[PDB]
Amino acid sequence: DEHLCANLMQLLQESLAQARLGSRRPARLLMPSQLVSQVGKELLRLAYSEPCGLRGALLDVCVEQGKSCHSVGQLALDPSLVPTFQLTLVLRLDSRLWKIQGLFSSANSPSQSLTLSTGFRVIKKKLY
Repeated sequence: DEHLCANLMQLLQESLAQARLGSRRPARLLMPSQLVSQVGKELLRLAYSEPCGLRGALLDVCVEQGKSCHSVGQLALDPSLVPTFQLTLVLRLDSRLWKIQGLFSSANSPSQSLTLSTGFRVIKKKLY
């Protein structure tokens, strides 16, 4: 499942690069190189005790922003299988990186990226 997971990490970063956390305004969220590695490792660890391994997983991603927890997206890891377990990935964005843009920001220069924390959680639950 290692190549499946590597590819998933790529899809995840593409997703986070245009994340919407509570509004329509996308934010360019970046995963530290270490986070990508640790996340992948843990997803794999949790999946190997399941039928079909990581292929049977439904990945559920959210980003912690202070007290809030924003849903980023959800993905069945293999289109030809019905997911039988859910992996909830909880990432974190330091709240100083968090403001309101205004209605007249067109001539503003492109937003900078925001790098996510190295801390995260993964929770697995069987689906029925």
